[PDB]
Amino acid sequence: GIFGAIAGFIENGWEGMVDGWYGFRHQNSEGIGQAADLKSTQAAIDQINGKLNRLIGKTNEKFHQIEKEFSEVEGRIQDLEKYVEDTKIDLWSYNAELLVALENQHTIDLTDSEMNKLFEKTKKQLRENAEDMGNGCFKIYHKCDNACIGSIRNGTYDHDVYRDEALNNRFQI
Amino acid sequence: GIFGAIAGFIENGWEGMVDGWYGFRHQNSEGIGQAADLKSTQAAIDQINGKLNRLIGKTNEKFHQIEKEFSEVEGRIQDLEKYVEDTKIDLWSYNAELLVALENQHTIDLTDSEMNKLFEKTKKQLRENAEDMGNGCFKIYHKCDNACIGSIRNGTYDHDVYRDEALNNRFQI
Amino acid sequence: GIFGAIAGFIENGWEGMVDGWYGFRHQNSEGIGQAADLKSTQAAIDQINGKLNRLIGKTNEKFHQIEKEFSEVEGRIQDLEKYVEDTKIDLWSYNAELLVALENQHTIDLTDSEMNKLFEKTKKQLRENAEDMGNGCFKIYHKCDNACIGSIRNGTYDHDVYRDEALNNRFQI
Amino acid sequence: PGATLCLGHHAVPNGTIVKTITNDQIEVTNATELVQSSSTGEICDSPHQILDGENCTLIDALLGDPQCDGFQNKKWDLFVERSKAYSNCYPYDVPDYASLRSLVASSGTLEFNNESFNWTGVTQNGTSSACIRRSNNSFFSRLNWLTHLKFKYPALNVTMPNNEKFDKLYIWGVHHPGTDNDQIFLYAQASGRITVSTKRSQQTVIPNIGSRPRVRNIPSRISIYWTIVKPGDILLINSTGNLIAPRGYFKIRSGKSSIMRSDAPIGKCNSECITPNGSIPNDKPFQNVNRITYGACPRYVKQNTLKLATGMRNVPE
Amino acid sequence: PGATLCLGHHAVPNGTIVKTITNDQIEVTNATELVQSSSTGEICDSPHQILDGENCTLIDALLGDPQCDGFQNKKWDLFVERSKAYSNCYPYDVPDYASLRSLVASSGTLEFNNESFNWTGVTQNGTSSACIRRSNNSFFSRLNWLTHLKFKYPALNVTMPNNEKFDKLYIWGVHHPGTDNDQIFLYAQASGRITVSTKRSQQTVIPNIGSRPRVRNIPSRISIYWTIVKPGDILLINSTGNLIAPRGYFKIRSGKSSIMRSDAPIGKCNSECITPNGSIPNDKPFQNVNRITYGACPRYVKQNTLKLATGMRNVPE
Amino acid sequence: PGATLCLGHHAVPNGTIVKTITNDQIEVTNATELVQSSSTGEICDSPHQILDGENCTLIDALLGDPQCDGFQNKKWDLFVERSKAYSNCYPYDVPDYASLRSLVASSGTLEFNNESFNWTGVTQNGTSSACIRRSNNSFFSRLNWLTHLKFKYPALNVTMPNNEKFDKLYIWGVHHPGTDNDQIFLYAQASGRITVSTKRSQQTVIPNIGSRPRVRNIPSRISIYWTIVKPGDILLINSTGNLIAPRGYFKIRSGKSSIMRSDAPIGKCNSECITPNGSIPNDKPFQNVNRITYGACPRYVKQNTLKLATGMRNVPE
Ligand SMILES: *[C@@H]1O[C@H](CO)[C@@H](O[C@@H]2O[C@H](CO)[C@@H](O[C@@H]3O[C@H](CO[C@H]4O[C@H](CO)[C@@H](O)[C@H](O)[C@@H]4O)[C@@H](O)[C@H](O[C@H]4O[C@H](CO)[C@@H](O)[C@H](O)[C@@H]4O)[C@@H]3O)[C@H](O)[C@H]2NC(C)=O)[C@H](O)[C@H]1NC(C)=O
Ligand SMILES: *[C@@H]1O[C@H](CO)[C@@H](O[C@@H]2O[C@H](CO)[C@@H](O[C@@H]3O[C@H](CO[C@H]4O[C@H](CO)[C@@H](O)[C@H](O)[C@@H]4O)[C@@H](O)[C@H](O[C@H]4O[C@H](CO)[C@@H](O)[C@H](O)[C@@H]4O)[C@@H]3O)[C@H](O)[C@H]2NC(C)=O)[C@H](O)[C@H]1NC(C)=O
Ligand SMILES: *[C@@H]1O[C@H](CO)[C@@H](O[C@@H]2O[C@H](CO)[C@@H](O[C@@H]3O[C@H](CO[C@H]4O[C@H](CO)[C@@H](O)[C@H](O)[C@@H]4O)[C@@H](O)[C@H](O[C@H]4O[C@H](CO)[C@@H](O)[C@H](O)[C@@H]4O)[C@@H]3O)[C@H](O)[C@H]2NC(C)=O)[C@H](O)[C@H]1NC(C)=O
Ligand SMILES: *[C@@H]1O[C@H](CO)[C@@H](O[C@@H]2O[C@H](CO)[C@@H](O)[C@H](O)[C@H]2NC(C)=O)[C@H](O)[C@H]1NC(C)=O
Ligand SMILES: *[C@@H]1O[C@H](CO)[C@@H](O[C@@H]2O[C@H](CO)[C@@H](O)[C@H](O)[C@H]2NC(C)=O)[C@H](O)[C@H]1NC(C)=O
Ligand SMILES: *[C@@H]1O[C@H](CO)[C@@H](O[C@@H]2O[C@H](CO)[C@@H](O)[C@H](O)[C@H]2NC(C)=O)[C@H](O)[C@H]1NC(C)=O
Ligand SMILES: *[C@@H]1O[C@H](CO)[C@@H](O[C@@H]2O[C@H](CO)[C@@H](O)[C@H](O)[C@H]2NC(C)=O)[C@H](O)[C@H]1NC(C)=O
Ligand SMILES: *[C@@H]1O[C@H](CO)[C@@H](O[C@@H]2O[C@H](CO)[C@@H](O)[C@H](O)[C@H]2NC(C)=O)[C@H](O)[C@H]1NC(C)=O
Ligand SMILES: *[C@@H]1O[C@H](CO)[C@@H](O[C@@H]2O[C@H](CO)[C@@H](O)[C@H](O)[C@H]2NC(C)=O)[C@H](O)[C@H]1NC(C)=O
Ligand SMILES: *[C@@H]1O[C@H](CO)[C@@H](O)[C@H](O)[C@H]1NC(C)=O
Ligand SMILES: *[C@@H]1O[C@H](CO)[C@@H](O)[C@H](O)[C@H]1NC(C)=O
Ligand SMILES: *[C@@H]1O[C@H](CO)[C@@H](O)[C@H](O)[C@H]1NC(C)=O
Ligand SMILES: *[C@@H]1O[C@H](CO)[C@@H](O)[C@H](O)[C@H]1NC(C)=O
Ligand SMILES: *[C@@H]1O[C@H](CO)[C@@H](O)[C@H](O)[C@H]1NC(C)=O
Ligand SMILES: *[C@@H]1O[C@H](CO)[C@@H](O)[C@H](O)[C@H]1NC(C)=O
Ligand SMILES: *[C@@H]1O[C@H](CO)[C@@H](O)[C@H](O)[C@H]1NC(C)=O
Ligand SMILES: *[C@@H]1O[C@H](CO)[C@@H](O)[C@H](O)[C@H]1NC(C)=O
Ligand SMILES: *[C@@H]1O[C@H](CO)[C@@H](O)[C@H](O)[C@H]1NC(C)=O
Ligand SMILES: *[C@@H]1O[C@H](CO)[C@@H](O)[C@H](O)[C@H]1NC(C)=O
Ligand SMILES: *[C@@H]1O[C@H](CO)[C@@H](O)[C@H](O)[C@H]1NC(C)=O
Ligand SMILES: *[C@@H]1O[C@H](CO)[C@@H](O)[C@H](O)[C@H]1NC(C)=O
Ligand SMILES: *[C@@H]1O[C@H](CO)[C@@H](O)[C@H](O)[C@H]1NC(C)=O
Ligand SMILES: *[C@@H]1O[C@H](CO)[C@@H](O)[C@H](O)[C@H]1NC(C)=O
Ligand SMILES: *[C@@H]1O[C@H](CO)[C@@H](O)[C@H](O)[C@H]1NC(C)=O
Repeated sequence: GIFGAIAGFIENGWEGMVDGWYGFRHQNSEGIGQAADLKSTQAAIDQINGKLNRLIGKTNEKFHQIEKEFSEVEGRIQDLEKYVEDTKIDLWSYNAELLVALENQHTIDLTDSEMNKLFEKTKKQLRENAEDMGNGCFKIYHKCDNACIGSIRNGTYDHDVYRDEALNNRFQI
Repeated sequence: GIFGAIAGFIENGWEGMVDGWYGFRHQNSEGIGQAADLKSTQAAIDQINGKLNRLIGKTNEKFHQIEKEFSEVEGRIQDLEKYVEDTKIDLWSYNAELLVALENQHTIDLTDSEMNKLFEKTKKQLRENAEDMGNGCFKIYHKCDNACIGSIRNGTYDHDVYRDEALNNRFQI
Repeated sequence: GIFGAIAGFIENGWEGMVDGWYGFRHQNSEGIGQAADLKSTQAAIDQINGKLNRLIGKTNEKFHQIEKEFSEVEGRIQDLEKYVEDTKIDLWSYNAELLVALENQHTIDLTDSEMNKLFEKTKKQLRENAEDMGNGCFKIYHKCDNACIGSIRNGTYDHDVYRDEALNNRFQI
Repeated sequence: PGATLCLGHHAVPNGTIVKTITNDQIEVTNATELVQSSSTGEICDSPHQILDGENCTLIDALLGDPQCDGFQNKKWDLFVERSKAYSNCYPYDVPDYASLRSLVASSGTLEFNNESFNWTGVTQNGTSSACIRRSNNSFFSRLNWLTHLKFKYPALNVTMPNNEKFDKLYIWGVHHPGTDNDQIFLYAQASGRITVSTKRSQQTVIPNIGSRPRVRNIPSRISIYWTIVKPGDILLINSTGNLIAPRGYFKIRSGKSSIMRSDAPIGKCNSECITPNGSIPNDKPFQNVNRITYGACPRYVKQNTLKLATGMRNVPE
Repeated sequence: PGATLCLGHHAVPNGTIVKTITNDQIEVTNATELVQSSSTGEICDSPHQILDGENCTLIDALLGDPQCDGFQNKKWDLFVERSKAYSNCYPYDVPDYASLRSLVASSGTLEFNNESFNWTGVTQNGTSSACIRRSNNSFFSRLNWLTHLKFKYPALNVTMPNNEKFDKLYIWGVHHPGTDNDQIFLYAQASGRITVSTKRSQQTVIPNIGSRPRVRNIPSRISIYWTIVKPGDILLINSTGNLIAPRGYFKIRSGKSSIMRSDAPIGKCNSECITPNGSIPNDKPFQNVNRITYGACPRYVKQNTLKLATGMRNVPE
Repeated sequence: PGATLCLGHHAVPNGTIVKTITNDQIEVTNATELVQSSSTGEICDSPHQILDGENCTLIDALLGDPQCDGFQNKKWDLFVERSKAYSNCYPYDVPDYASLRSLVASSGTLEFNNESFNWTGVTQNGTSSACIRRSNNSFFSRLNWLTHLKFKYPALNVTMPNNEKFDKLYIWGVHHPGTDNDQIFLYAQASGRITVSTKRSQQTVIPNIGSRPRVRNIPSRISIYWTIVKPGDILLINSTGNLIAPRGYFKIRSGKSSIMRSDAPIGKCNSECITPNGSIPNDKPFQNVNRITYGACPRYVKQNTLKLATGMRNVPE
């Protein structure tokens, strides 16, 4: 949320994108298409797997401890045994609550970040050949067939090839 | 601070904005005006109220515990009672300190974020009709009366209406 | 990482920049040069020193406590003394682990932020006289000698001086 | 000419300083306090059931010191013990005092049921000038001082079954006379042990004759013991002298009751959190009033203030 | 005409609600549970060495109650005590019971070594009808009930050196007869104290004659004591009657062993984490099954669910 | 032609690996260690007042073993007990030893004040060959072994008021002779109990005659007890034999004092944090040297290293 893309300027997610977490939809002379972006997808996944690696399968061994249930009333010593355990449980419960709240805030933010980073990268790549429509979409001011769209998605788009055409279309009356 | 708007490229706050947290000042042919932006204001407020809802009015009930003050010297058992309590208090004191430091860092950042998001939204909306002056202000290159400014604040500004006028003013010699 | 500059659109760091943490390299008619940016450098340093001030030289005094090693087998009381200490140590060990992980995530992010902020400031300053090449570099579309580059680094660059020249170079065929 | 449109944010003339991860002093537009640091100084009588001990400790109310007769059979959520409390009956001690005090405090009741013990062969209802009840010599209301009958004290072997569905708490004692004369005058024989038993427990105590420093002019002592008897078990008391006998049992319950030492006045008011300094509001998550608390209370911390930002960085004109 | 290129992200039709710092309910695309809240209900017999107490408490297996003979010299990682367990030998108590139970549990062995004590002048191997072993009157297997020989019980002053390289745990007892007749019948003299000593310790116990409520028709009692003897130290036993003597010593080890109260069945399965409700998986960091655990276990918390987001905010079409 | 202006950041050839929330290994330009893991191996004699016990335990210095005479009336912040320490006086034990050791350690003083006890009718200043002080038979300096005077030991009933404004700590003992002969030789009568009392407390102890395994050729024992007497209260000692009497009282203070077991040498140096391994620097927030600490110390953790990033991600050319 803090970057402003996911649940922000991107109006909604795409239920029909099932082969990645982030990607591109386009419309050009040859149709309307969708493609996943693998690098951004893997960047988010790697970070979340990093959190999982620090939480899952990491337990501590304990053996003989103190008693925690009692059949008889005893007074002072038992009051202390119970208080030590209640103290411990409340501290661990607090740690667990905070851990999940913080980690979840951070996951939502880092995933929003990866969306924003992909958007920014694409904006820069297009140079003077496109304009940002405000909703995560670019209007590209030149003929941009499937190979051209592919070149943008693959980082091989040469903006100089199309710049004269695009400037003429952008700055007409 | 981490987004760079509040205490960053926005030179200072506005003491005379009392009906919102974020907003717009303008100068045009009809004067100089100020208006609060309700959506950004409410977004920040909702997040802070979320933190408050998790901290205020949420106490734990405890009843019979251990003794924590002693009139007589006793040795081993009393040393343990005192150590358990001192241990507990130091852990909770640490939790409280960290909680406030982290939450405050985050509040400053999320409020900075909401300012940046409003700025970015406005920049995109204006398309080729304005330029960013670097200080949170846009120079708008067409006649933009009160209804026009209102249309920008309400998200109903049609950049195409003014684009020919604006491009002519921007790209003159 | 979360802002996308350091280890992102900036391909790598500069081992030959030893008088600051952030800065500028340029090429113009008079050569290729490097200069550190002191304000961004100090902003990052001040934040890290803030963390250090809250962790270094801040210990707690403790005096008489409980025994923590035992020469004889005793049963119930000793089981409780050992459990209290083991409990305490595990809680502090958890606090230490989390503290370092969170603080380090935040340091990497705040330093990335300071790089991004300097880049954004410079982009705005250049107005219509330059274009972002996508890799942290700007192509400046006018003659920009050493004093001119200096004016950009010092915040005294007047974009209006060069705008006619730059627009002519940018929007040619 | 055109127009200018500037984006901005508010500020205030009276900002507040908070701490963050990277700066110990940064001004924000507003903040709220997370540490409760004050009390009005009264313990509110609602919504917890408060029992003001006044001149009586809990143990004195248990045994039945004559200043504590108004406490009979009362219950509490919180028993409040005052620093002015003092004993004015036969001088006694309780081995493990802290544990008896704790278990009765936690049970939260002084509900007492008399039982008909068969004390054939001895004189019951011994009294003393060190325990005055309405100008008359008296004794602890819940204890039965047994002495010789016609210069005979036969061996007691007295039983009391628990055919109830709950546990019974028995309080009893051993009298330690100041001299050999006193031993003979009271019990008509040389001292010997007292054994109190059940199917699951046994306690034997030896009377020890001798002068202790006088307390309210008394050089003898009583030592207090207790025994819990489970359903279908049986109390057995075996004595040849020196027995301060039970008159019955206390009910023992479990629940939320406790005890607190405080000199704060009780007020007609409503507060969920009690400390020895008085009740405190419980809106805040933390407090630095007292580590001793009862009820729904903020957690005790060492800090006297912790300010949570509730607004943005304040950047004044 | 040109083209449009839109950047976006996935969503799912079945998102999950998580908590964050700023919102207690936000939908993400996926999450994982961090609190283990279920068990299958069996204690897995692997990989920890499990000893099912069946009808025997650990202390009954220690002393050698006749239903516990199959336990001799066995070891465990975890001794499991069942709520149905009951004693069927001479009625006894153990001052500090909890501590003896704890130290034997933690040692993790019932390894016992017989020693040749010099009991010249008394009758060994006393038995009772309250402790039947194969229809014959018997007694605790690890204890030696000494009585008069030809109406004489001479003063015992018996020594046993520890010339081993490890510590020895001795278990012994004092017999409290129900009557003066019984005292004379068994020991041929009036009762007197037992003193068990080493170079570093001394324990003296006084037999107390008297009826306790009958348990399996027995009004007498045995009280159990223990002594640890270090290398190069010496056990000395000094008695004139009422001694329930050791037959030897238990080895005392240190390690990872413990004891748990549970009625869960033991299963043929493999799980690292044991609770009284059964073994639980230990993939998750937290659990709300039981505060009592043994092995590599998640940490007990009060929450029954804590969902960790594993995907972005879910923003459906 | 124009110009190019590139924004960038530094890097180093020798980066350091740290842990984060999302990656257990990421290289940054610089880091600092937060866990102190070393000591020089000496306990610094400044700024805390250190008392090296040398051959003496605190309790031996208290009672006044002849090797501990140099300790009289000394104070400490930290008493250091050495593993080589041994006793060389009359063999003794202290029921609750750990508690007496703790309360004296915490008080931080051996300040002793002699008092004139009225021991009319007995011989004072008993000595033994098991406690040699300058080749002469001797005894604990702070204790007074009372024996018969002309084959008489009359009943002692001796009082000592506390008319001071502070509490007094009395240390005293009971002698357990090895035989009935020894009992008669020393006290001229059969053993009987010792009762030490105040207005608020009573302790009675029974001498138990018998051989214990010999320690430095002595089969008898002394058992050590203590009593605290408050202002306006009175110590009363009632004995007919076997009394190891106090010679006066120790002052009891409150403050920052403690005790530590260590074999580390004391050095001429200045360090605020003491562990049994030696003093450690206290710049870092955490340490993994020892859970046992005294003074302004980092907190003990299990980690041997925790690296805090102090620079950005390192992204080398
Ligand atoms: C700086 O930031 C803080 C925190 O965001 C703001 O403080 C909040 O201010 C609001 C508006 O005044 C408060 O809302 C009111 O709360 C009352 C409850 O008061 C007690 O109970 C809570 C917890 O149980 C305590 O935390 C609190 O300290 C009090 O002891 C309600 O009774 C109020 O009700 C009124 O309005 C409602 C509207 O529906 C009506 O129903 C009622 O008739 C009544 O008149 C109201 O809801 C809120 O409690 C404050 N929170 C805290 C934590 O203090 C500051 O306003 C802000 N300052 C500035 C200048 O912006
Ligand atoms: C929502 O988000 C979660 C968390 O990211 C995803 O859950 C993970 O899903 C993957 C893929 O199915 C799981 O990977 C598999 O793990 C198995 C281990 O299972 C147990 O052990 C772990 C810890 O020890 C427990 O946490 C877990 O609950 C199980 O009890 C492996 O056995 C699997 O191996 C299979 O694939 C490998 C490929 O090399 C082969 O070698 C094997 O032959 C075998 O067939 C596999 O590695 C992973 O465990 C899940 N993690 C958690 C924490 O649950 C969800 O997939 C995701 N949902 C959606 C819709 O995206
Ligand atoms: C990698 O990152 C770390 C942390 O930011 C840097 O370490 C700091 O380096 C500075 C500069 O050298 C150090 O500053 C010096 O501190 C001395 C105190 O030393 C001890 O005390 C502290 C705490 O009490 C301990 O943490 C520390 O380990 C030492 O045991 C001062 O005595 C120094 O004073 C000198 O300069 C001043 C200037 O006014 C003069 O007054 C004096 O005459 C004297 O010559 C100085 O202040 C700082 O202590 C370091 N901090 C830590 C935590 O280690 C690394 O420099 C950095 N590395 C790189 C390559 O950038
Ligand atoms: C043992 O000594 C105490 C204290 O000297 C004696 O108690 C005092 O007795 C006198 C005379 O009866 C009283 O007036 C005092 O009030 C008592 N003092 C205290 C402190 O209690 C006690 O009588 C002596 N015991 C015996 C058996 O003679
Ligand atoms: C609440 O009561 C406690 C009573 O102990 C106060 O804490 C004591 O404060 C005095 C100084 O005023 C110190 O000398 C003591 O060390 C404190 N006692 C303990 C046991 O820590 C406390 O100040 C009171 N708080 C309020 C808000 O009234
Ligand atoms: C003391 O009283 C108890 C209880 O009344 C006596 O024990 C009972 O004795 C009868 C007759 O022998 C038995 O049938 C009962 O089973 C016993 N009851 C219990 C509860 O144990 C005991 O015998 C008496 N003691 C003496 C020495 O006479
Ligand atoms: C595991 O066992 C414990 C057994 O105590 C269960 O906790 C008890 O649950 C009952 C209600 O079912 C409560 O009345 C008790 O207060 C609980 N006991 C204690 C001591 O807290 C627990 O529910 C079981 N958990 C599972 C998952 O089976
Ligand atoms: C009880 O037995 C012990 C141990 O056998 C006797 O103590 C030994 O006595 C001999 C002869 O005097 C000494 O040389 C040994 O050093 C003693 N051994 C130990 C281990 O102390 C003791 O004398 C016997 N007691 C009685 C009263 O006869
Ligand atoms: C400081 O002293 C302690 C002394 O106990 C050291 O910890 C022990 O280390 C040994 C191995 O060297 C282990 O076998 C023990 O289990 C440890 N003892 C305890 C009680 O945990 C410790 O290594 C020393 N540290 C330094 C830095 O010298
Ligand atoms: C872009 O990359 C994909 C990778 O699968 C490839 O199939 C495609 O042909 C590429 N297109 C262009 C235009 O480079
Ligand atoms: C913008 O919205 C406000 C809402 O109060 C309305 O009053 C105003 O007339 C609107 N102006 C335009 C130009 O849409
Ligand atoms: C920029 O600032 C530096 C500060 O050292 C100065 O030396 C330099 O001359 C300045 N250049 C210009 C062009 O302003
Ligand atoms: C500032 O002043 C206002 C009005 O007097 C007051 O309500 C508010 O709480 C004050 N804010 C701070 C942060 O002190
Ligand atoms: C409590 O005791 C004092 C003095 O001993 C007396 O004046 C007062 O009346 C007593 N109060 C009650 C309630 O019994
Ligand atoms: C003892 O006193 C009680 C309580 O007043 C009375 O009911 C009872 O009759 C008395 N019994 C004897 C035997 O004196
Ligand atoms: C217990 O009572 C019985 C039966 O009257 C008697 O024989 C015995 O002496 C009593 N025991 C004690 C210790 O008083
Ligand atoms: C959504 O449905 C799929 C397929 O049925 C399932 O595998 C997945 O776990 C579900 N996700 C959530 C978040 O419930
Ligand atoms: C345990 O005791 C019960 C009833 O006392 C008996 O039926 C069962 O056979 C015993 N089981 C074992 C394993 O000894
Ligand atoms: C006592 O019983 C044991 C164990 O069966 C036996 O070996 C021994 O010979 C018996 N000794 C005597 C003296 O009865
Ligand atoms: C201990 O044994 C010795 C030697 O036989 C004897 O004199 C003494 O009475 C015994 N002591 C006890 C307490 O039985
Ligand atoms: C890198 O090398 C320099 C110079 O040798 C040294 O001062 C610095 O501490 C080193 N940094 C790291 C991170 O190892
Ligand atoms: C301590 O004792 C040893 C051996 O018993 C002796 O050599 C040494 O001189 C003694 N040291 C002191 C300081 O008394
Ligand atoms: C006992 O010894 C002390 C200490 O040297 C001495 O002052 C005193 O006179 C002696 N008293 C008697 C009665 O022997
Ligand atoms: C206590 O001293 C008094 C008075 O001399 C005497 O009668 C009594 O026997 C003594 N008591 C003991 C237990 O020694």
